[PDB]
Amino acid sequence: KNARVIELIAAYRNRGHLMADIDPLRLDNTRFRSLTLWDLDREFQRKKLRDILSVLRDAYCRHVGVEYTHILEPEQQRWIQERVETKHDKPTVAEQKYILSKLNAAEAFETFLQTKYVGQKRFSLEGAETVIPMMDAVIDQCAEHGLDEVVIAMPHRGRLNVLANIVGKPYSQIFSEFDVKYHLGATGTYIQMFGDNDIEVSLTANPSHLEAVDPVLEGLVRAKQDLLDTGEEGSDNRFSVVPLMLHGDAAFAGQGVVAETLNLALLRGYRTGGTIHIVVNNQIGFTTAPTDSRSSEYCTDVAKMIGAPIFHVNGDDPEACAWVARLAVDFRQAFKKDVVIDMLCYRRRGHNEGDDPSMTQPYMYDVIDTKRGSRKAYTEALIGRGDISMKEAEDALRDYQGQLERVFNEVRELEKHLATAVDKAMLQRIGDAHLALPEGFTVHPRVRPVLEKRREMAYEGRIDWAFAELLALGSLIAEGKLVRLSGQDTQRGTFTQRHAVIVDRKTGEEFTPLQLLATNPDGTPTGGKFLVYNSALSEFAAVGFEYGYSVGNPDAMVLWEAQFGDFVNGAQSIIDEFISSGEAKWGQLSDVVLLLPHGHEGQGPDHTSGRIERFLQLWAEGSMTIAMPSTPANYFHLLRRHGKDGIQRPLIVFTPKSMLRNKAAVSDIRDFTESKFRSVLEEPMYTDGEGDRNKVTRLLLTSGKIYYELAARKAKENREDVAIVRIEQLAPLPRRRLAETLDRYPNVKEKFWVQEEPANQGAWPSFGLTLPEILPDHFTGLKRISRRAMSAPSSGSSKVHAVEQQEILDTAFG
Amino acid sequence: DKNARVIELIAAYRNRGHLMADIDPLRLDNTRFLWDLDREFKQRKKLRDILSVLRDAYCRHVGVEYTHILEPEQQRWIQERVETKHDKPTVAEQKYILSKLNAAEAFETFLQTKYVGQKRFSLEGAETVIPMMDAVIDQCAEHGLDEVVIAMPHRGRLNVLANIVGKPYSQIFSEFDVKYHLGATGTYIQMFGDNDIEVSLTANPSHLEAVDPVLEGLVRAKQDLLDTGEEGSDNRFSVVPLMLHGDAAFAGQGVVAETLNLALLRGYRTGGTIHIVVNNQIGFTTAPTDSRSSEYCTDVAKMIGAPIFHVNGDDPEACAWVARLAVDFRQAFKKDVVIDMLCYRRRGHNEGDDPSMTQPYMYDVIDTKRGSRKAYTEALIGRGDISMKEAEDALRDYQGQLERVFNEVRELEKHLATAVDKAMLQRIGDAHLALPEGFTVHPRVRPVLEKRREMAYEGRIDWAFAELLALGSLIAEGKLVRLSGQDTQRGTFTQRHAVIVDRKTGEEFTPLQLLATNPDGTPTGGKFLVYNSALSEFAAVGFEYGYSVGNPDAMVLWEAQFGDFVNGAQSIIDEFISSGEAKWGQLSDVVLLLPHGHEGQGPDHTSGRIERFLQLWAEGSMTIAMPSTPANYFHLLRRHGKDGIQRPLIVFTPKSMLRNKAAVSDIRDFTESKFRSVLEEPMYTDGEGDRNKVTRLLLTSGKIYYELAARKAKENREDVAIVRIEQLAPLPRRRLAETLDRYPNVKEKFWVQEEPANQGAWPSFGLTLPEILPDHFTGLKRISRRAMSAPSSGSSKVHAVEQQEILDTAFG
Ligand SMILES: CCOP(=O)(O)[C@@](O)(CCC(=O)O)[C@H]1SC(CCOP(=O)(O)OP(=O)(O)O)=C(C)N1Cc1cnc(C)nc1N
Ligand SMILES: CCOP(=O)(O)[C@@](O)(CCC(=O)O)[C@H]1SC(CCOP(=O)(O)OP(=O)(O)O)=C(C)N1Cc1cnc(C)nc1N
Ligand SMILES: [Ca+2]
Ligand SMILES: [Ca+2]
Ligand SMILES: [Mg+2]
Ligand SMILES: [Mg+2]
Repeated sequence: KNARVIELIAAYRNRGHLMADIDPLRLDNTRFRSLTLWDLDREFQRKKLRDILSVLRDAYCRHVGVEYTHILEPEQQRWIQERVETKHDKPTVAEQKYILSKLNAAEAFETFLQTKYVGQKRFSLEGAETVIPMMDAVIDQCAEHGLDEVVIAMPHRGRLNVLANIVGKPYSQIFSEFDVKYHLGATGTYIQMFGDNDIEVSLTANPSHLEAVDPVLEGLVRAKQDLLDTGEEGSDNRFSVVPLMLHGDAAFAGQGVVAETLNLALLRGYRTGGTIHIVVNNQIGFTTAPTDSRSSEYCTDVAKMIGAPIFHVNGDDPEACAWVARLAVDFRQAFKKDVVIDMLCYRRRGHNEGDDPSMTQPYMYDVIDTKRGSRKAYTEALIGRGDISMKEAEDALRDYQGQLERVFNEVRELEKHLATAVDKAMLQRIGDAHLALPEGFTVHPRVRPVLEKRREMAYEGRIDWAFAELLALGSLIAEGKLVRLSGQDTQRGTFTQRHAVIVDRKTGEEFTPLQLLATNPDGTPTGGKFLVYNSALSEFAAVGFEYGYSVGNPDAMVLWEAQFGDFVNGAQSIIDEFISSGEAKWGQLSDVVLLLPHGHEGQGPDHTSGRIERFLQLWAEGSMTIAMPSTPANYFHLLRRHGKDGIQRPLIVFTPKSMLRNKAAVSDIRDFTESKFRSVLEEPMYTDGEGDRNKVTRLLLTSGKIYYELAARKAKENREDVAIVRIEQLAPLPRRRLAETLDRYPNVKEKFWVQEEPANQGAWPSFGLTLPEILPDHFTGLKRISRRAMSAPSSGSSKVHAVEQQEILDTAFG
Repeated sequence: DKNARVIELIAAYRNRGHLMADIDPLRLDNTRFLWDLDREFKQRKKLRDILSVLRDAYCRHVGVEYTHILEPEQQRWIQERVETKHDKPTVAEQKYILSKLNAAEAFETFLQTKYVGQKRFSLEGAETVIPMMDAVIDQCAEHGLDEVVIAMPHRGRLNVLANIVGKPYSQIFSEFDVKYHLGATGTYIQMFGDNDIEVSLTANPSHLEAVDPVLEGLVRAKQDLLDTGEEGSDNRFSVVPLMLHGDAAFAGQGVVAETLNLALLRGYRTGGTIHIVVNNQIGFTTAPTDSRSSEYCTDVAKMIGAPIFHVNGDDPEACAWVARLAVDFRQAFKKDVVIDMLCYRRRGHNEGDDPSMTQPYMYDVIDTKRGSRKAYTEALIGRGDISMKEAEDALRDYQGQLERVFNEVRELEKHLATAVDKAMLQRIGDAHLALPEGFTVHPRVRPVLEKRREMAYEGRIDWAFAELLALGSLIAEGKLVRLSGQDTQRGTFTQRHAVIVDRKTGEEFTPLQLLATNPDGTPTGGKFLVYNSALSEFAAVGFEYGYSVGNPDAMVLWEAQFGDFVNGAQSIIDEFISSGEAKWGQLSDVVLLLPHGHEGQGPDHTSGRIERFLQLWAEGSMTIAMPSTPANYFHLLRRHGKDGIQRPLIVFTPKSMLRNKAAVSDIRDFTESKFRSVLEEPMYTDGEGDRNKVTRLLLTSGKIYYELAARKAKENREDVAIVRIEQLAPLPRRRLAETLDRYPNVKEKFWVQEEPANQGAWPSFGLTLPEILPDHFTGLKRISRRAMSAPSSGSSKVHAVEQQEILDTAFG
C-alpha cells in the first residue's frame, strides 16, 4: 500500500499535466474522461493520503500543467516541486486589481485599434490579452531581482499593445503619421507599481519571417551583457540583461531556427543566462489545426532538447499566468537556463480581413463565439470568489471605459497637430605576444613554428594572410576595441592557419596570444578584449547571433566566419532580412563582418563559392561593403578601416583557401606601416618596378587569387602588351580610382573582365551591366573571360576544373 | 520502508540509469562512474536478482531513454524487452558480426593505403556502424518489408556501398569525389533467413542534414506507389527511411527539428525513421561542449517522444541487438527511433589535421585504442565463444578480404498537346457540386462552387479555377497529383478551396478526387493528395523535392505562403532543385508556386526574388515562368506534367490579380490553344489593332500588363504595344524574335517591371537580351523602381507613388 502511494506521487509529477485544465476552449472532450477510499485517512515527513493527493491535484491538475521530470539536474527538479507542491498565498486585492487594470488596458487597446483604424484584424491580441499581465509580471520580477534590462523579441500579434502597455511608449509616438511600426525597435523604462526599482525595456526590430529574430535577440542581449560586465564574460554571474522571447504555437514547432537558438542556451560563446519564452498558443496557425502543424503533444516540446522546464497555463486564469511568469524569472535567476511558458488561449477573430475562420475550423469558432473575454471572465471570477464588490467591479468597468477614452482622445489630439597604418613597434608587439607563453605552458610541436614564424614576419616582413588578419585584430584590441570572432573551428582555423587560441599539449589549457594586447606596456588596460570562439554546427543561428551582437554593441568589431562560403546559404533569411536590408527598412544599423572562404581549386560545388553574385545582387548604395582582397596588407587595412571608420555597415569578405600559403601572396612591413586600403591595385612592376604602362594594349580586370596565375603567365611569356588590374572592393564600385588607374594605360585597345566563376556567377552578372554604364568611356566594349554558365558553382571533378582553369589563362593571353 | 526503497531504486534505474551506463569506448569522463540482497521482494524475486536485471538492462553498454515517452504502452513495450534475460547470440551470428567487421576494416586500410586524399571519409573507430546497419536491414527483411532507403553524410559512404548496398568494387572504383554524393541501388539477401529486401542510397550535397527531409519525401513517394502507409491499403509502411548523422550536425542543424516535426503528420509521415548517429564525440576540431547545450547529441529527438538508445560502439553485439529492437519498435508504433552509437575518429578530420593540436587528451587515449575488430576478436576468445584456430581463421578472413579489394581494383585498372475537351471542363465544374449525401457547405464556400460550374460551361474562368482545371484533367488522365504548402487546402487568399469542410461535422470533401473515377465507374489510376503543411519552408520544400525524385510520374507542387518566405529553403533550392541534375544525374519535376507582386504590403509580402532563380538558371536546369492569364497557367501546368521531362518548374503566382476581372479566360483558350511563352495584346491577334502604327514597344511580365493595357486604352495609344514574356527561363528566343518582327516601325524598346532595378528580370534580361537577339534588343532601356536593398518600401503610400511613376514613364 505504501509503495502504490510513491508511484501515485510520481504519476502526478510526471503526467499530471495531461489532466490539467489548461485549454480555455475545452475542445478535447476526451481529456478528463480518460490504494482505496479507506486509505485516504491513513498516514504515509508523515502526511495523510487525502492531504498528499490534494497537494498533487492543486499543483499539477488545475490551471497549470508542469513539465519538469525530464530535467537531468536533481537540484532543479527539487527546486520546482518545492515551489509548486505548497499552499500558495492568495494575491492581495491590490495585486488582483492591478492584474485587472493590465487586462483593462489590453482589451481597451484592441477595441480602439479595431474600431478606429482599417485593416488591423491581423494584429489582434483578442482572446490572448492575458499575455499583457503575464509579460508585466516577467519584467516586474526582473526589476525585483535588481536586473538592468529586458529585451523582447516577438512576432506582430499584440505588438503595439506591447509598445503601449509593456514598453510604455506614449500613443502620440505610436500612432504618429499612421505597418512598418509592427517591425521597428523601441526603448523605454518600466517603473514598479508596488516596488521601488525600475528597469529598461526594449523591443528589437524584426522581419515578417517568424522566429528568424530568435538568435538575433540572443546576440543583442549577449553584447549588452558583455558591455555591463555581467555573465559569461563578466565579473558577476547575474546575467543582468534578460531575453524575453514571444512566439506563436505553429511557428515555435515548425521553424528549425528555434532548435538552433535553444542549442546556444548554455554554450560559453553564446549563453545569455537563460531566456524567458512565452508562446501565445491560440491553438491555430492561420487555417491550420495543431494536428497538421506538429508531431508532438505540445507546441513547446522542442524545448525538452535542453531540459528546460515547461509550464502550460490557462490563458483565462490571469493569476496563474502572473504566478508562472514570476516563478520562471526565479528559475532563470537560480539556474541560468531557459524557461518556457505555453499560454493556452484563442484567436477571437479571423487571422485577417478575408478570413471567416468557420470555413476551415467550424467547431473551434462555434465555441469561440460563446466565449466572453479574459477581462470579463476575471471580473466575474473575482466577484464570485468574494474578492471584489459590485462597486469595485463597476469601478473596474469605469477604469476600462476611461482607458478606452484616453487612447481615443490622445490620438484625436495627435491627428489635429581615417588612417589605418600602424607603427612597426605595433607589429613587433603582436609578433612577440605569440611567444609570450604562460609559465610551464607546453606548445604542440606543429604549432610552435607558426608562433616563431609570426615573430619573424613581424620584424622581417613576408607577412602572410593569416598573420595580417591577427595584426589587424590585435592592433584594434591595443587601441581599446572589443573584438568578437567566431565560426566553425575558428579558434584554430579550418585551414590550420589561424591558431587564435593554442592548447597546452599536456593539460588542454587554452592560451590566447592576442588577449595580451588588451594590456598596455605600462600594465594598464587598453579597454580592448579578444572574444574568440568555436561555434556550434549552425549557420542560421550563428549568423543571426553575430548580426544581433553588432546591433547590441555598435563599438564592437564582430566577425563571423563560414567554414566555406558555400554554407552561408544556410543563413539566407538573416542575410536577406537583417544584414542586407535592416538599415533601409528599420533604421537599424549593423557593422557585422562575414568572412567567406572562396575560390576555384577543384574541391567541388560545395567547397568553391560564397556566391559573390548573390551579395552583389542584394547590394544597393550604402547598404554593405563587399570585398575580395588579393594581398595580406590590403586585408589588414580593410579590417582596420571597417573598425575605425565610424560607419555602421556590414562587410562581406571573400577570403582565401590555398592562397593563404601562396608564397607570392605575402606583404612587406611598409605595406602595413606606410599605406592604406587600396580599392584598386596595379601590378608592382608599374608602381615599384621598371614596367612600361604605354606598351599595354590588352587590359585584364580581375579580383582575387586568379591574379597570381595571370601574373605568373605574363612573366613566363614576358607579355609587356598585357596588364592585370585588380578590383579589391567589389561594392561600392571604386568608380574614381578605377577611372584614374585605367587613364594610365593610354594604348589599351581591348578590356576583359577575367574570373574563375561561371558566366552567370561571380562579379560578371553585375559588373557586365554596371561598368559600361558608370564608366562608358572606359568600359564600352568590355568582354568576359570565365567558366561557362553552370547550374552549380563548379564541376564535381578536380580534373574538369584544372582543364577549365588552364582554358581561362589561355583565353586571357590568346 | 525497505520494500518501498526497492520501488524507488527500480524507477531510478529506469529514469536515470543511462547516465551511469558504460557507453563511451574512450572513457574520457573520469567522473561519470549488503544483507538485503538475498531477501525476496514483491512475482517474488531476490533483491540481487532484481538489481542485476536493472544493471544489465540500464547500466551496461546500452543507455536507454524512454521514460519521457507519453504513451504508457510504448514505455511498457521497451521495459519488457530490455528487463529480461536475453539469449546470447549463436557462434554463427557472432562470426557473422565479426565477418562484417573484417570487411569494414579491410576496406578502410585499402582506401587509406591505395588512394591519396581519402582521410576525411575514414570510418576507423566507427566500423561497428556496418554490422549495426546490416542488423537494421536484416530485421526489416525479417518483417517482410519492401525496401530500406538510406541518407547519410560522406563518412564511411563507400564502405556502406560495398558492405551494405552490396555494390561491387568494379562499379565503386570505376573512373576514380562525386562518388561520395551519388545515389545507389541494390538488393540485400539475408544470411540466415530466406527473405531479400531492396537497399538504396539517396544523393546529397556537402550541407550536413539538408538531405533529411528529402529522404522522408522520397520514402513517402515510394510508400504511396506501393499502396502502403498513410495513403495506402495496409499499415506496414514497408519502405523504411534509415537516416545517418554526425553528432555535431545532429545537434546544431535546425532542419533536424523540422524533419522530426514531420514524423507523425498525415501529409508527411513515413511510419517511423531509424536514426543512427555516428557519435565520435567530435566535430572537426570542436568538442561537444561547444556544439550543444544538452547532455546528448540526440536530445532534439525528445521533441516527438522518440526512444533513444546510447550504445557503446566497441560492443558490436549490443549495437546489433539495439538495431533489431529499433526496427521492432518502429514496426509496432510507426514512430522514430534514435540510435546514438558512441565511437571515436581514429585519424584526423582531413589531410592537414594533426588532431592532437586541438584535442590532445582525446587523441592520446585514441592512440592507445585498438580497433573494434581486434577488440571483438579478443573478447570472443576471453568469453570462450571462439577457439585459437577460429580466431586465427577470422584473422585470415580479414587478410582475404584485404587482398580481394586490392586484386579486384587492380583487375579494374587494367581494363504534346495540352488542350482538353469542353466536356472535361464541365466535368471538373460539376464535381464542385457533386457533394456527398447530407454534406453542409459553409455559406461563403457554396457561391465559389456554383461559380465554378458556371465558369466551366460559360467561360470567364479565373486563375484559381484554371489551376484546378489543370490538376483535375491530369487526375482524369491517370496522373497522381500532390499539392501542399501553408494553408494550401483553402488557399492563403481564400481562392482555392481544394478541400471544403462540413459546417456541422468538420468532415473534409475533396471535389477533384471524383476525377480519379471515370464516368463508367472504373479508376483512372489518378489521385489528388492535398495537404496543409507545417509552418516550415526548409523541410517542406526538401520533402516535395524528395517526393518528385521518389515518383517521377507524380505531379508535385509546393506552395509558399508568399514567395518572400522561400529564402527559408535556400539550401534546398541551391543544393538540390537547381543543381541536382548536373551534379548527380538526379532528376526532379518539382513545382514551386511563389505568390509574387508589388501591392504595397511591404518587403516580406512582395517578392519571390525572380532575379535569384534567374541567376541560378543554366540551360535546361529549370523552367521559370510568370503567367498573366488563367489559361496560360493551366497550359503551363499541363505541359509540365505531360512533357516527359524531369525538370523543376518555378512559377511566380498572383495575389490581387486572382480577383482582377480583366485577368479571366475564355473556354476556347483551354480547348483550342497551348502554352504561349510570349503573349501579344488581344487587339492584334483577335481584334482590329494595327501593329504598323506602333513606334514604342514595352516588354513586360506579370500583372503590370493589366495596368499598362488600361493606360493605353485610356489615352488611345495606337503608337504603343505591350508584349509579355510568360516564360522567363529558358528565354523563348524564337517566338520573341518572330513576335517583334511583326512591329516594323518600332523606334524604341523598354523592359518594364515593378521590381527595383537590381531585382526582377532586368539584371539578367538587360545583359542577356542584347546578346541573344542583337538586331532586336540593342539599345534596350529599363523602366522599373530604383535599386533597393529590400524587395520594396515599407509604405503602401510610397508604393502607390512609385507604381504611378512607372506607368507615367512608360507613356511619357
Ligand atoms: C496571410 C498569411 O500570412 P501573414 O498573416 O501575413 C504572416 O506573414 C504574419 C507575420 C508578419 O507578416 O509579420 C504569417 S502568420 C502565419 C501563421 C502563424 O501561426 P502561429 O505561429 O501559430 O502564430 P498566430 O496563430 O499568432 O498567427 C504564417 C504562416 N505567416 C507567413 C509566414 C510563413 N513562414 C514564415 C517563416 N514566416 C511567416 N511570416
Ligand atoms: C574542412 C571541414 O569541412 P568538410 O570536412 O569539408 C565538410 O564539408 C564535410 C562534408 C562534405 O563536404 O561532404 C563538413 S564536416 C564538419 C564537421 C562535422 O561534424 P559531425 O557532424 O560531428 O560529423 P563527423 O564527426 O563525422 O565529421 C563540418 C562543419 N563541415 C562543413 C559544413 C558546415 N555546415 C554544413 C551545413 N555542412 C557542412 N558540410
Ligand atoms: Ca564600421
Ligand atoms: Ca515534366
Ligand atoms: Mg497560433
Ligand atoms: Mg562527429
